[PDB]
Amino acid sequence: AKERPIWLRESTVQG
Amino acid sequence: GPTPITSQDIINSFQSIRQEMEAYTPKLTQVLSSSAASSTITALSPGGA
Amino acid sequence: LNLLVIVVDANPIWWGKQALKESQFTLSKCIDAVMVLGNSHLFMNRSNKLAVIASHIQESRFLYPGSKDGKYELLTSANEVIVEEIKDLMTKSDIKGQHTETLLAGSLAKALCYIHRMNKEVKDNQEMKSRILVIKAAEDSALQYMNFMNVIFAAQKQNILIDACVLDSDSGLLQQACDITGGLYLKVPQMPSLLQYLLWVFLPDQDQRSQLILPPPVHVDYRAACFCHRNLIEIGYVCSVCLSIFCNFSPICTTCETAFKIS
Amino acid sequence: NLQEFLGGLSPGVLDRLYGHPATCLAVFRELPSLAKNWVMRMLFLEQPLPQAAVALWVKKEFSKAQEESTGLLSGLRIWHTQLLILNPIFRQNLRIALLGGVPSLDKYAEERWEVVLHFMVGSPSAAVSQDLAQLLSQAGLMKSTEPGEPPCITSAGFQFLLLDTPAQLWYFMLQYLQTAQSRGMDLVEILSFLFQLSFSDSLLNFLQHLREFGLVFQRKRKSRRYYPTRLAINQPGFIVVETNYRLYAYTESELQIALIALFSEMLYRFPNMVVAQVTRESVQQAIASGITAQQIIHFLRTRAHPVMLKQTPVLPPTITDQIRLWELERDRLRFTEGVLYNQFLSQVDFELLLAHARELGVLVFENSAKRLMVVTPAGHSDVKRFWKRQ
Ligand SMILES: [Zn+2]
Ligand SMILES: [Zn+2]
Repeated sequence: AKERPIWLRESTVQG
Repeated sequence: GPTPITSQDIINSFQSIRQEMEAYTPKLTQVLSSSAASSTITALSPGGA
Repeated sequence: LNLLVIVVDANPIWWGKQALKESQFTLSKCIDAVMVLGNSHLFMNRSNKLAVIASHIQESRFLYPGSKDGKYELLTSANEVIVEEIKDLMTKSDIKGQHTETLLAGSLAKALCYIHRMNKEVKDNQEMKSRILVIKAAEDSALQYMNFMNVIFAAQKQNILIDACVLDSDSGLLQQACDITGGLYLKVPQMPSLLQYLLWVFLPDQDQRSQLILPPPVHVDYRAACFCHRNLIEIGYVCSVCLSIFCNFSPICTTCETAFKIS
Repeated sequence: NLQEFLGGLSPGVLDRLYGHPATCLAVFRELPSLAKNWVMRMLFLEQPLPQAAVALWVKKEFSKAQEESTGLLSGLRIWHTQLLILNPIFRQNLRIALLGGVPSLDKYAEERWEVVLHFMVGSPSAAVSQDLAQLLSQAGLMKSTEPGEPPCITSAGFQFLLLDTPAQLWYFMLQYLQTAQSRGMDLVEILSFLFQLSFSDSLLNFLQHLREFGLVFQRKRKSRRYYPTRLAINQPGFIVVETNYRLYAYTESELQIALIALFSEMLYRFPNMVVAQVTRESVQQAIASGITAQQIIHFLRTRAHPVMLKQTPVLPPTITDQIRLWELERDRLRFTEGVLYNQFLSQVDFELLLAHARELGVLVFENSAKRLMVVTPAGHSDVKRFWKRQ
């Protein structure tokens, strides 16, 4: 639990 | 283990084989022939041997 | 890569009998077919490497550790080295009437360690999938059962495939050997057309063997027999020391001399 | 890849290309997984066999590998249905190919290739060769337009520059072969030499160009015998990337510094190190010339110092993310030539024209709500002709 959010775990840039 | 199962003949075979391979590298044609080759493929077929 | 090892069973007593019989098949052609299989194998990829081993009643000697006809240089060395070496072994050989059965267990023993020697030196980056294409040509010896069984188990643990290619005879021991390690077992009945088999059955490697149709395995008769008679027995009375299959209950098994206590 | 090159060839050239010495062998290694096995099996057969057998010789699982292999070789035309026996010439040649019938060099290849790239970039000191310059100019990666002035570097030149040496070299030789036909050099003769390496007037000129690229070196005043370099047959990284757009590269060769300067601002140059910063000015400058963010990330990734190899990903996410964003901003306004329509009396005609444009592919964008669309000038004549025909 207490896992990091998706938008911080991996780059959200379209690339 | 449990696996289950004249004198001049060795001399004859030993000398005869010694004279067998004075010629070498016959691969060009002697190793295989098409007629024998074709039969082998048929044997490898489901109905074949 | 794949490191092939071809264990050719060149028994002069049996092979020479063919020369006396003047049959179509001869040892020379057998060597040529194996030579071709080795050449074709290395043909498959640069990383691939091979070897050869010959068997004789006395011992086994390795047959393998420009473009005059326009040939590939590397395979040319293989063609020359084996041809020169095989003739030397056959031409020179002592005579011992007492020992005439072909030796195979020791021949394999040299192979298994050889692969291990190669497996150590090769870089850890590339994985090596070794194989042994045993080509029997004569009946096996009863006295060799114990030694031959150990090497087969060694192969299983070491993950090497024993691809038997017996011909002219079905050695129950060898077919037992290949089954343990998962190697294929093909009994070619057309000796002249032997080579078509290898390039189709044996040549494909373990990587592609599964995704390919090959002859179904032969049923293996895992027979057991008492030491009294060597006859098939379905119930064995072994002890805790000999681990020997015996015929019927006895006060003490001869091979043990233990003080068995009745009850 | 080499498979793409051989795939696009006529049957007539293919069999001629299947020279006895090597081609029958070099094309064999290309055969990925299964075609190799099938080739050997039907190598001693003089009798063609039915097509059904081949299909059923691969188990149901992994059946796709069979179809791709057969399709791949059918293009290569190794066999013919004849109703699948192999080509007798290839069969004979292959059988002849199967029991029938150094440290200084790599440095030279490393050095010779490096100087070529130095000339490729605007390096004041570089090797001079008129044949080499024009070859690159017609290679599509350089344009001069003025013999007196040294040629500049086109957009494609930069993309080629940042590629890795194997891909860089392989593509370079690919253009050579295509241009070899244009200049009149026989393609088959030159091609066969490359295969023979991995084991006439044109040959001497062709070898001279190869010797110029650094792949081969006679070493005996241009003798008949040659000793190919490692690159003829076909390393640790040094750049250290920070999280603040700072690059510390342990580079002594001026080529590496020149490459890094293409997309970064240089700050300091130490004898065994150099400090550069990846700022908007540099990256967009590189993007303007023609580069795209993928090459830079790949170029930085491939030349990654061992220190940063431990961290996963090797390149810190922010640096990679920032580089990608900078290129995206440049192409926010996507320009596409087209012709607009106005004053559609009826939507049925507009819809019918839309279907006509879709069938011909002339349409680029359409707006049903506003009853309008855009057509490229190439399709403008077609639609205009359609409108005239009514
Ligand atoms: Zn008994
Ligand atoms: Zn006992």
